[PDB]
Amino acid sequence: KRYEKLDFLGEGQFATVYKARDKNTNQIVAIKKIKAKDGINRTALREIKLLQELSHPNIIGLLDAFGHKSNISLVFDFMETDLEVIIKDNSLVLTPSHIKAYMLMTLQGLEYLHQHWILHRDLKPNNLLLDENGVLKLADFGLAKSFGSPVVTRWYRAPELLFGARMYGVGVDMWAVGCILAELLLRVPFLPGDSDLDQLTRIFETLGTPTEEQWPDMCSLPDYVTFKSFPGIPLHHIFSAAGDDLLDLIQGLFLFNPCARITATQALKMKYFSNRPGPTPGCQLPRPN
Amino acid sequence: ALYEYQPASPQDLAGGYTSSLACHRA
Ligand SMILES: CC(C)c1cnn2c(NCc3ccccc3-n3cccn3)nc(O[C@H]3CCCNC3)nc12
Repeated sequence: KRYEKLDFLGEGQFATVYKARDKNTNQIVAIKKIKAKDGINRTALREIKLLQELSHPNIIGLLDAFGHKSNISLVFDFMETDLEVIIKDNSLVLTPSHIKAYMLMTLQGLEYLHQHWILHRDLKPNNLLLDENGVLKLADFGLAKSFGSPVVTRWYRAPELLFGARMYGVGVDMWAVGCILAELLLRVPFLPGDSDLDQLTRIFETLGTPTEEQWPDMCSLPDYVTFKSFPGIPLHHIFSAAGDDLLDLIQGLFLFNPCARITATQALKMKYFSNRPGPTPGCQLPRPN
Repeated sequence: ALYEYQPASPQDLAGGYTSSLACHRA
């Protein structure tokens, strides 16, 4: 109740966001005020319950939660921009070091998140927020859900999710991390579908229609519809500037088998990140201006 | 500065749930 409002930022499906100041310390924060008779919004409670149990530099930190009857505002750290604005700005050059740095921060945050058994399930450039010091953070945990006990925007949705996977693991984030990666390389949405059919159509026309060797039991997913055998453009033609190590990372993130699809840890262990050049420091990442 | 690292039914298998995730969690 000690936060003063400074600027309005936007409205969504769930809430409206305002830049705010903590009066006690003059700190800049983001207050997400949730816009019947079911009580407090389940999305706000989900974000609270998940972000209270997490603490990592690459995960958005819940700082406070206050409100009145059935209405609540959530106080997060203020993030200057997101990866969508970075990608869509034609005045910014995304060098391989910048792409590597974004990849590294996303994968480290995701590795901590998956180690604590939580799937983000809404990974996309606008959910990857950046601050004035270049630290990427996973945000918008309104869709995040713990995993381990026996979804996503269409463009970045994994094929298993697009094919109806009720139970899934880290791959549903990893695939999104792949798509973001591709969107970083092309400065354009890699697989901009229209329906759940067109998204899979683009996926299979670009990467090739998966077969049983590349993805066993793919036909057991509930919404599984079999497409045509598209050869798939070779990865070095789509990403003509990608090196062999980067192509290996892309191939790992875009494996149709989610079990074979590289987890965050083994993605971090790929030679692409340890190869030259090293990821650029966060303070030297491009700022959308 | 080079970075260096620092430390089920067929439906579930197709989705990425391998019955080892639950055992590791439990
Ligand atoms: C996720 C939390 C609630 C957070 C922390 N910071 N934060 C910003 N900061 C500003 C911002 C971030 C990304 C893209 C644009 C902007 N922005 C600056 C000025 C105007 N917009 N915006 C939005 O939510 C944003 C994004 C879209 C929904 N409303 C505002 N949410 C946040």
